[PDB]
Amino acid sequence: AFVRLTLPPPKVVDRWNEKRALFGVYDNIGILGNFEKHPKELIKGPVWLRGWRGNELQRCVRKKKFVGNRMFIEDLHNLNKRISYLYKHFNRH
Amino acid sequence: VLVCPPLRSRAYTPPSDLQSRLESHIKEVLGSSLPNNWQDISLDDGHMKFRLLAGLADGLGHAVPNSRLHQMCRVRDVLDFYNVPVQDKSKFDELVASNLPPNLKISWSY
Amino acid sequence: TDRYWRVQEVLKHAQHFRGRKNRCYRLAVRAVTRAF
Amino acid sequence: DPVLRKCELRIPVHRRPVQAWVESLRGFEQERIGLAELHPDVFATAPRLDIVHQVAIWQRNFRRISYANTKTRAEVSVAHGPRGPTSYYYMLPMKVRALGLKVALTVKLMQDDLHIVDSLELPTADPQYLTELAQYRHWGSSVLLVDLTHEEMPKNVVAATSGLNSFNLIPAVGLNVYSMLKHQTLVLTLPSVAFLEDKLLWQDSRYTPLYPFR
Amino acid sequence: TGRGTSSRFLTSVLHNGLGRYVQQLQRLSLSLSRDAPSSRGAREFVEREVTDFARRNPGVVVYVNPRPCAMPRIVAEYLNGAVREENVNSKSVEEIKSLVQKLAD
Amino acid sequence: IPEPPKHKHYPTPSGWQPPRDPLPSLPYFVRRSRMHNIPVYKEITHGNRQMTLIR
Amino acid sequence: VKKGFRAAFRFQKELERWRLLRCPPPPVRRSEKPNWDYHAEVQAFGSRLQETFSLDLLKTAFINSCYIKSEEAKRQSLKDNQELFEQ
RNA sequence: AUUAAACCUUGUACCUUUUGCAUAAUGAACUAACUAGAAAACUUCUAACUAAAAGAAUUACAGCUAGAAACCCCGAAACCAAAC
Repeated sequence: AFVRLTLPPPKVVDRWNEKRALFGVYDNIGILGNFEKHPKELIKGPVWLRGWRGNELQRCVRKKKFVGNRMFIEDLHNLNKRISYLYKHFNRH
Repeated sequence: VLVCPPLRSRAYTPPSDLQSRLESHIKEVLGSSLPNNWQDISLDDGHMKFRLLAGLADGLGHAVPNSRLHQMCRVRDVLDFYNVPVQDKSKFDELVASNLPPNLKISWSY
Repeated sequence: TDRYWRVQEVLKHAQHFRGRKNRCYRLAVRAVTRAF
Repeated sequence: DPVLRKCELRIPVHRRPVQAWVESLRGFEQERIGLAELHPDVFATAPRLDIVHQVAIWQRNFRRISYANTKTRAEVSVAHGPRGPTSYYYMLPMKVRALGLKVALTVKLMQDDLHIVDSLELPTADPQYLTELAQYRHWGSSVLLVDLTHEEMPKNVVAATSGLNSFNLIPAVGLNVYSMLKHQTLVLTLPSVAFLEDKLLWQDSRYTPLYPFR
Repeated sequence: TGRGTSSRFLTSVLHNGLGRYVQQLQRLSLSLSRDAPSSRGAREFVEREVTDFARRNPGVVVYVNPRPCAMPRIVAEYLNGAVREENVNSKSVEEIKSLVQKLAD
Repeated sequence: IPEPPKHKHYPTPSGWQPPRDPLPSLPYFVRRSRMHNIPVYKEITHGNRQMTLIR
Repeated sequence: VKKGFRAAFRFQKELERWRLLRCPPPPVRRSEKPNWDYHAEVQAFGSRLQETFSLDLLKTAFINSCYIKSEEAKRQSLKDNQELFEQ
């Protein structure tokens, strides 16, 4: 193979930006907040995996239940076929 | 809107007459006149400790670390704590002022 | 990302070889080991 | 007049109290104004940095979500490529997290990176004053300011800390290991220390819960 | 390898030991970083053993240049013009001392 | 957990006795558990090794 | 395009090595080159030979007529080695 | 090795496969890119707390909680549904 004949421009990154500076803040909400709010409640992301984790089949199955009615017909059929392969692999091999 | 006063060095050297300054400060604290067993006087009293430590720190120039603060139960520890020197000179700084030989070159680019 | 330099390691020992051996890594590597 | 503080909870007889210099931010030279006592079970715990290391990993990783996805050979109109959104969330026991917080507090105090203060109130709201004061007291380049509650934190301190990237202002409930490690020195108000001690000392007789404490 | 590599005959620089032995090594250059784990061993070497070597061998010019550096490095120059470069990255004081002695010999 | 109540006569009928007062001045101090019990636990590991642990 | 700056930096060194081999640089005196101290070298030179030299006399011996002309030309914009040479 | 490129001396291409053997047998014009190991039921190890442990649903006469620790790729003849 062949390699670049030009050097990329230098880049400078600020490690004390608010996001990096305040990363992890309020992670002790439960212990310092009387456990009224569990840290799992602070998770933002796909609905079916907020505060929950599982294997690929479990994640796919949970995804289908959460948004199955709101998913596209084509996507739902594809998800059903994909689930079949995942189920057989984990539960028979 | 407040102007910060100049920073001071953290290097403290024990006074040659350390005992004289310490006893004078102890007399200064409250009329003690250095009663016998002075080294064993307990510092548990908050008011007595604050005046004694604060007065000693200003004159002597050494301050009790927060880590070592609770250890300062008795005057003897305070006397021992003050007698140990503290130097701010870096290893390179000491090397520079060490009669560098002609064949040895040091350049600090930092 | 150092695969080129790995080939150079074989090539530098194979620079003095003759024929396609000196320019083919498949053959150059074999020749280098045989020489050693 | 020295400000004298004693631990509200019963300190063990066999354990001597931990002590540190009480400070105030009102003036540049107000480095020491009082002497305070700190619970040995909180401020004299063993320095178990693996727990701190585990907590830091947990902090970085429980929020970790990867959204990478690729089409495999069957989905082509990659044999082992990223497959949709993936999360790494996991939970440490509250006992361990509280212990990790306890361990972190001791390290900062022993390393002279923790500064106990009566209050955060500042004479001026200028961010310059806070930076200069940190230099005046030889604080680290990064200083963390903690107050008892977010709602009551003084306005003057907010302006100074808000404009400073390396000086971050957090409430008592917002304390976390990552911020303490990232910040060279820690500044804690006296009420916050009691607030932290109460929750940390609550771990005593940790009834295994069959339902939320509330 | 012998066919593909150069060779020489036994020889002396200028019959160095006939009248009096002269050390070939003439100059040493050291680069250090104030804040670098790699150069810590070299930094410790400077505190303790560099002076002893300098006193033992004052006929070698030693240059110590602490500077922002990714990897500490030592350069040895000889009278005949030979120059040898050795990286000091993450090496202990004991290892450094042994290497320098070999360079001098 | 409630603290143990002061008893007129020790040992308690079950046999519990609070730590002796004054405490020993040895360099090492062994504190009681949160349950005011001696921190000694019998343990067996690997199915064949009996153990006892002081914490 | 392959990503990464180390690979780009590595190739730049690779190009430099090829260029140096093709076109070796012209020789230059060690005095112009870095890490040269005339006073230190002379002291080391005398010690290296295990012989005693008068620093002033040795420098004059090193001093040459051609060197003075260059310095004089710069000066326009000192003892030669002839006396020592004869002895 | 050598003063010397060739001469003198030594030496039955490589992978896979047969068996720990090929003068068997497969596969390779060469260059660049692309091209195949994935799961925690139990155990050991690493720690927290302990007759209790887990932030509800779990186990216990030293247990309990947490972490780490695992098992590929390509390739048929076929078979069926719905269009054309």
